[PDB]
Amino acid sequence: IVGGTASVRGEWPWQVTLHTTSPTQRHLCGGSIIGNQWILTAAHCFYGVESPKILRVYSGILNQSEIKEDTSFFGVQEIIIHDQYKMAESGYDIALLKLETTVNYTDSQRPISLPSKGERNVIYTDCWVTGWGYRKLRDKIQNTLQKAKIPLVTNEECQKRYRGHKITHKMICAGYREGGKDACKGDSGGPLSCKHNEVWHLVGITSWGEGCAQRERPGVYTNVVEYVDWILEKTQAV
Repeated sequence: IVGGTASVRGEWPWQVTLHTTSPTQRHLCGGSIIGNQWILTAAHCFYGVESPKILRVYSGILNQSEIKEDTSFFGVQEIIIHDQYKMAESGYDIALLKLETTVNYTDSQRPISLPSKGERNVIYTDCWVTGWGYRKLRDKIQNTLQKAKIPLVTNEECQKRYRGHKITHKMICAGYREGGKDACKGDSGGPLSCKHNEVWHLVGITSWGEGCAQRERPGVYTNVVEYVDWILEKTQAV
């Protein structure tokens, strides 16, 4: 996160850090708890991941320093990538992780509500992006979970800023015209969380952008409300 500040412990209790153990253990991406066995994240995070066996999900974390060899984690049973996904910039950048065990909810770890098809009309004015990603374009993963408050921009405006791309209705953009606050490398897969009528909703998933926090280059996020039917289909037992 560029231009953000340190989070308060437990203020984003749906945020997880997804690690890979290959070749040695490191943070791979962010994600969000949406159900007792389910994390919602970005499909592009799984490039070159050939098995869920190398993944570890940690919940209730503020500082990466909390994660040691003796720290409990959730194994991943299954990676479900949207079948239309090809790459982040073409959309469909959404994946589910089915956990091996269920999360016991607590003040430190609990699910975020999905957006309602009914709140598509709502003007979300209280939106935050969070993660352990870079604080500049070439940097490193941060110890403390960062947060930044960022305004949504209309799809028409976002399209004007990305002339070589198609910004579709399945994407949502957020940023300041002057830049300075944005997600960056390592924040991918984490939430864009918006507070409306005293309830937090998972509005976006951090997906892509040109650089980080540049002038006239808003961040691009998966528009989660366009995938609530997909999420329901994929999380039902069969």
